[PDB]
Amino acid sequence: ATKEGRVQKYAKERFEALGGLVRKLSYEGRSGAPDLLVILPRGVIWFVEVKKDENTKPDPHQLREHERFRKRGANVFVVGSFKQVDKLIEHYY
Amino acid sequence: ATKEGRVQKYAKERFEALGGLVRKLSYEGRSGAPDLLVILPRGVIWFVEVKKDENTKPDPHQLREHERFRKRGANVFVVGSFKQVDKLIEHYY
Repeated sequence: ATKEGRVQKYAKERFEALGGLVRKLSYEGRSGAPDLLVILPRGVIWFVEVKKDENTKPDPHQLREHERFRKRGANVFVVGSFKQVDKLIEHYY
Repeated sequence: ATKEGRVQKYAKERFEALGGLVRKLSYEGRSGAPDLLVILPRGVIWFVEVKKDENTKPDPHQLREHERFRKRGANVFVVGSFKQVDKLIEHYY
């Protein structure tokens, strides 16, 4: 697809293999929502932003939105390659 | 505003008074997302659907989506009056 699209599809497949529900998120009347909402068993909720490669940072409005979430304790992760998806699961799940 | 709009605004204000971040949610290319994502301190995540009155049930696609979330342990609540917002906070927070 697109590079970003391929990483997103892999992530979706890995999370669904763990029993997770994956949704593509957007906000009504606001930008900056994380690309994926991931609902994993036992009430684990992850918000995952997907980028095209490991050197691509999220844009400024995205970064401020991730920090608003994390200040309150929410799980927000950024991945930009298949390896990063694999490390996220290994280390955080 | 609309009845549903007034309850939604009250809910937003009550959650923001607890330190919460409130967002109006939508999905890309899918319907049925809960009306509100609420991120409360200490990583508490609530999805809240708001209706115009206490007798209005969510539509069928919404109900199936709430159950997909709750099967995995997520917090999904439906409120349709100011009193229900108040009871939700009293009982669940």
